[PDB]
Amino acid sequence: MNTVPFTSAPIEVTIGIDQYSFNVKENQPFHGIKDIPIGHVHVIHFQHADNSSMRYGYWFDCRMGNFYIQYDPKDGLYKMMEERDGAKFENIVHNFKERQMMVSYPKIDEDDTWYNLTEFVQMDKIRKIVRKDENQFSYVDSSMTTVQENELSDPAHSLNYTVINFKSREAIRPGHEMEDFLDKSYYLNTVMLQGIFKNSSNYFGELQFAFLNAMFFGNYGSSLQWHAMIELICSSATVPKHMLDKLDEILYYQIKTLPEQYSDILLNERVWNICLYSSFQKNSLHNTEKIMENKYPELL
Amino acid sequence: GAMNSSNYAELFNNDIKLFVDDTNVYRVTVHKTFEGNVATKAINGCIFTLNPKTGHLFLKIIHTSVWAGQKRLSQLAKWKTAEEVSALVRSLPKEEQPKQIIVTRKAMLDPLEVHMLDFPNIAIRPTELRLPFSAAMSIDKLSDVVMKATEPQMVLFNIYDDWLDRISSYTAFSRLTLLLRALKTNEESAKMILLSDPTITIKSYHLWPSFTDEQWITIESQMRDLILTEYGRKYNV
Ligand SMILES: C[C@H](CC(=O)O)S(=O)(=O)c1ccc(Cl)cc1
Ligand SMILES: C[C@H](CC(=O)O)S(=O)(=O)c1ccc(Cl)cc1
Repeated sequence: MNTVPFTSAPIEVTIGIDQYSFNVKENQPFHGIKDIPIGHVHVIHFQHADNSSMRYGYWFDCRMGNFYIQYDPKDGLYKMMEERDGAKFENIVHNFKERQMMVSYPKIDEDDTWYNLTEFVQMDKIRKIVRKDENQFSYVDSSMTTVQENELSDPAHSLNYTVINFKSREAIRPGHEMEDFLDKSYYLNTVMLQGIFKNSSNYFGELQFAFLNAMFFGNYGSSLQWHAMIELICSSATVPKHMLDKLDEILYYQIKTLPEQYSDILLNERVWNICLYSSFQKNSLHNTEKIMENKYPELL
Repeated sequence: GAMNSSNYAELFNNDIKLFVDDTNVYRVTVHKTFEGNVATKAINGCIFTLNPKTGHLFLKIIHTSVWAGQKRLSQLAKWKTAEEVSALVRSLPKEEQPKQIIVTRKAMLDPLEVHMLDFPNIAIRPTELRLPFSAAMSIDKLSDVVMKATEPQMVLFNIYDDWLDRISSYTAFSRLTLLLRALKTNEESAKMILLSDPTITIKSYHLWPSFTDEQWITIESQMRDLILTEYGRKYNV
């Protein structure tokens, strides 16, 4: 297991760790999170009690360094840092653990939820979407725009998702206009999978990351990207059978985890009806269709 | 965007523009079969591509062979229209290329946009105007050229004859849409109005009779009266 200690908690804040969350009171003796399962990425996220503006947070992997949190009263936020003195870090943590000033990451042993949401998500691929090379961890917040959003504006602080545009020359081969516009298989299989992503695992990782950014930070740019990558698959007549099966699992766990009270803003009615009921893969998403129909029949 | 009376000169700004009507591209007759089923048979059609300012009409004839062995013909017809318009633009010298293409039906927007991706500065737009260009086939010399064609073929016309010598394009387009609306509403009566007087003839290089200014006023009155008559017959007014 691994640990993210906090120097202190000087402002009241709701802290999230993956899909879990808890409240810390102003100057309460909180010194971080322990028993974090090694082997997956994680995200620690914040929403200040006195200013719900700016959800923000940090994607990290405890195998790539020792990270702690410290409040910066100038920039007004909880910042992730890396401690390079390992023995110092171990000494600090043991003291906080001995004094039981840390919350335990609350993993139920029947529960595969976080594995199922992050199966294909890899810290090295996150750091190419979120460009801040001098850190081993990656900051994301509510307001960061995507490269595509900044085409339709500080490029250093953007989300470099792969741009998907069904009416672009990249999606449409000259001489195959009707064919490629009504059937996206060329764009999916040659341009995106063979060309840009190299394999389906990297495509699903970007997809999963887009969903998690949208749900944990209320990032509109991420929500757009998630839906675009789903629609690109569903709108293709020719998709490997292994991809369709795995996509049904991916979406099933995302719908299952979405807070019901946020469904109105996190699910695009148009895109989901097309994918489930009109598209080439209308019949290929049995588990996702069933949970969507039992949980969010209003959207349909 | 899409257009209105809130600019009655924005569709008419100063840019080369074309109106593209696809109604008459895919045309069929429906008939019973020997076994009592129903079958279609296609007939020749045409794309109506018109410049409002000059009156130049690029009539692309759609020969039935285009459809042989093809499926989902109503959908293909929109994509074939888009392809032929795109090929027309590419055939024109750059200074003759349009700055705006205006489709009479919204279903043509995506097919024409996708075909024209290589021309990002040409705006593709719809219109709220209800233009009667489907009645182009009621014009005898255009119907004749479409139905005699044995192969794909493009034919150029000036749909305003020599009118621009005497009137503005605003007035010529007005006259044209009133003539086509009347032919769409009561074809026989409209044609009776246009031909009745045999001392007024259609020049061999024209589509419409050689009316004087005063006769056109009279003819325009009779077209407004026919449209009103038919509105009355329709609604019992
Ligand atoms: C779409 C509206 C926001 C916007 O247009 O930026 S919203 O508030 O419903 C929304 C906000 C965040 C997300 Cl993750 C999805 C939707
Ligand atoms: C019948 C009228 C003209 C006429 O009666 O002389 S109209 O309905 O065609 C018309 C409609 C829109 C415009 Cl931009 C111009 C004329």
